[PDB]
Amino acid sequence: PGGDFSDPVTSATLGIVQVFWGLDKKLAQRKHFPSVNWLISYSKYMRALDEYYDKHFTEFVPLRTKAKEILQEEEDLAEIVQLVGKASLAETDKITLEVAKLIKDDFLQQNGYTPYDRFCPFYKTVGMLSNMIAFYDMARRAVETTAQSDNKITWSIIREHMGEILYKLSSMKFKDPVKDGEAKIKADYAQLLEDMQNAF
Amino acid sequence: PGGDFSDPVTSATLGIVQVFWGLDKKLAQRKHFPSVNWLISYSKYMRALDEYYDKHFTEFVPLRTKAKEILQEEEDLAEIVQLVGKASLAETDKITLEVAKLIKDDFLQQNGYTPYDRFCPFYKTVGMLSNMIAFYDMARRAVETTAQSDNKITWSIIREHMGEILYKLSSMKFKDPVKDGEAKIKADYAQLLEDMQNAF
Amino acid sequence: VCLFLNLANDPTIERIITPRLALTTAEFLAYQCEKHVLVILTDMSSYAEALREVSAAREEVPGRRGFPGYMYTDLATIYERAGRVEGRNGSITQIPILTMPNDDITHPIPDLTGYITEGQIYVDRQLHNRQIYPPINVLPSLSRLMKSAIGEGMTRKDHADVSNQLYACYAIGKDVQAMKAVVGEEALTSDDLLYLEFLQKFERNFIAQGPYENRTVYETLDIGWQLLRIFPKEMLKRIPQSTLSEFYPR
Amino acid sequence: RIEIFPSRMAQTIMKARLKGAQTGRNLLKKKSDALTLRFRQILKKIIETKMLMGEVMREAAFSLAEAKFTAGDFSTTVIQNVNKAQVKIRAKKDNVAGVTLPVFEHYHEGTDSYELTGLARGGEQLAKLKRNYAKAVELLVELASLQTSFVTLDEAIKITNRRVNAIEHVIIPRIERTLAYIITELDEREREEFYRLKKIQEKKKILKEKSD
Amino acid sequence: GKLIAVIGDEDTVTGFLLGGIGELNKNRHPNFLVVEKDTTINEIEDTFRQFLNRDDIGIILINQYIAEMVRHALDAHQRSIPAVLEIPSKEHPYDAAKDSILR
Repeated sequence: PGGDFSDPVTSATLGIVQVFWGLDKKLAQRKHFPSVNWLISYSKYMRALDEYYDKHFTEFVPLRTKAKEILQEEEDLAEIVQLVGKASLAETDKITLEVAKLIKDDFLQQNGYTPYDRFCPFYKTVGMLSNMIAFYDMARRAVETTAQSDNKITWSIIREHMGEILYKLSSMKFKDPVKDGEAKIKADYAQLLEDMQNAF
Repeated sequence: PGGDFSDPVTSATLGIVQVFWGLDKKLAQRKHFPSVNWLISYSKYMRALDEYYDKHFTEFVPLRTKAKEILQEEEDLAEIVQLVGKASLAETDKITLEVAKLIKDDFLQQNGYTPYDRFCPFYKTVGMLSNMIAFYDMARRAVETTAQSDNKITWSIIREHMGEILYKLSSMKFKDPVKDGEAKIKADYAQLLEDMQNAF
Repeated sequence: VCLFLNLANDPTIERIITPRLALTTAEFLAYQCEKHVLVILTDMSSYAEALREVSAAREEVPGRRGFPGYMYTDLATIYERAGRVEGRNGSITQIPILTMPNDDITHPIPDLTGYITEGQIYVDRQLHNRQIYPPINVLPSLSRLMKSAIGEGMTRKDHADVSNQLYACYAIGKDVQAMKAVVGEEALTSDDLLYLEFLQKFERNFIAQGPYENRTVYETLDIGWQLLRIFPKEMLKRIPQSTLSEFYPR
Repeated sequence: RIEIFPSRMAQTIMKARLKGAQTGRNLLKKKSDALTLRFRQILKKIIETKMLMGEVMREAAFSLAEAKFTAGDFSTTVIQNVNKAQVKIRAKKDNVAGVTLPVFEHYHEGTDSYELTGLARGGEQLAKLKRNYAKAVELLVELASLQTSFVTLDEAIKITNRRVNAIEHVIIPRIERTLAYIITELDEREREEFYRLKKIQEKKKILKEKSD
Repeated sequence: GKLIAVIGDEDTVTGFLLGGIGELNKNRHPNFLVVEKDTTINEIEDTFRQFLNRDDIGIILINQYIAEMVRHALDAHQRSIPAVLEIPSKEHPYDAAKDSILR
């Protein structure tokens, strides 16, 4: 009642269940569906599933571990933005606040009534995740290696150079897997992995 | 740990008892022993003790009157430093923040597992307070009379000068009264009051 | 003085009949023997802890915050035995002293008292740790019928203006004392340096009294002018010039 | 947006955290007003000394016109013979409300590189051209002492007027609707205790109706 | 900083070098630049970068007639030091500075 998770039905349920997909109301005041709040939700089936993951999709376990650090450190710094301001951010933090906006709009958002997002198979889930994490890793390599010495990359030219690559990354939710082959789609991703390596 | 004055055991006790030695949690987490805070504690036995204090230690009642103002004018200025800082603080305001720092560190702090501060007799209590308020009385006089006199002491003159005296005031709690005579301790504290009047 | 003790080791039913005994005799001295009576009911928070005790002896369900539901009627049956009557020269005024727990005004003991009584007087911990006796801060304190009590035929005709001017100069002198720490003692003007010298003399000569100094209502106002004389006039804007000319020059 | 659990001691903790932020505005409203008061009188000292240098530089440029009338053209001897400076500046610090302002104070380490310039033609129109431009440098450094404190003041006003509006709009409206949640949740713990005690007093009455 | 720099004019800088503000250390640069009628705007922009990024340049004087040519350049400078002052010249006194726009 009232969206209060300190409820004797909810608090008695969370002492029993192992997974908890806590939906949020403010993620429905903007049309963000599915509205699972990624900060309070958890799943205790991680030690049981890594043996399955190290047998089928071996790259996935550090992918979701790095994606859980980007989504959490955005919340630590969006509290600074609403109080201090965007102008006092470092270059390792402005890259985090915009790859997370790429995560919440491309990866996490999924419109179930569209034919491309009514069902997302798990090769497409890891496929568009191994691209957006490595792009965050590559844009971190354009900051820490070029730390202070030369005229360095201050992230404003990554937006300008990769203006179609940022459209190549934000439109992978469109790569329809019903009528698009798995091998087709998989190839379409690794090609976008090749375009970022050439552009960086 | 909780229910400070809204607790039916504590809200019923304080209508009956005369002395309340409130142990604070912020002092106990920073390892200030004993953890009695001086703002919510009280004692209603001071009017009954003033006939005792006017026969045995007749100098004490003007001392603990002033010693509670210094501990209270510090907490008035404590919320100023936490907001704007120590930048534009006056010379009369900065002169309490070392004496009130000296009271909480040397007078109030006491280690009972130590062979000299397991019991402090009351001449040692009056003796080290009659010097730490006298240093406050001399230095306050040494500021307001030299004010508008073209060589106003900005109190950093005092801090480097009285470095031995501030070491003598900090080392008052060490004057072991088990193995140190009472009359020696009364002689050691009397020399600081003459060393203070000499160096001032 | 008619003194009624009731100790804490006395029966808790006798705490209920203690303000009923004290106000029965104060209705015999006032408007039956025609003398002006002051009733001082100290610890009115220990009365309603005895009212809560006998309310659980009669097997009643405790109301808001444990106190019974009829506590507004029960408190007002011992407050409203006050005031003057038409045909008799007696009068009876009450000062019911109570201790609000945790410095809370939303507690039912000082909230159901402020609904029926006519203005409050705060003893506060801020001035008490500062060693000021009595520690009565006059900024949240108020007497709702002080405009009737003072006057020309009652005390003297400058009481209405020296009370408004001492209160207005106290709010400014407390406001500029917050400017002394974040701006500096130098950068404040010559006006704000006069309010700070008023503040150290108001809380030491006017409020700070000592427990055996019996000041009359005339000795109070004469101290009230010695603290207003350190300002020049035309800063004393709440006092009219019809009363500023008689009492300022001395 | 609420923070913690209603427990009747969280109500007096959050009333103190509200008390810290209620006096955090009124302590920082006047700090942003003391900075604004100096900002509005430095700007008066700027514009008054932009019309004061409008006539000092008129006299000094006319004194150069008097010196070229007497002593030829010295606009190639003066420009070439620069080796060391005579009028330098040192940066002093001054503060209003705890915010330091960089200000400039000039000084003369005097050895004249143009001690002999002219000396057979001119020399009296010079060294009164030198006075009319050293007087302009003494003025223009006092104008530059008001330029470097001006632009560093509204840099420290925007970081204060944002911190005031971060308290009045984000921190205090989060506490005053946290405290509104403690009172509505502590009223429901009283009715649940009211329903459990009235349930027992209805059961104790029935057992006392059997034993009659 | 510790120096005063002037861009000025041909008649403006020779009045201020007589004031005693010019210093010549040929290792780095001279602290002034006489602008004639045949200097491009690209030369004024280069020496303006030299006076901003130097350590001892504390005050920069420039004529307002010259400052409109590099008006896009000094608005990018929004720091506290060095102070860019706009001074009058022959038949070009004063209209509006960048500092009074900041209001």
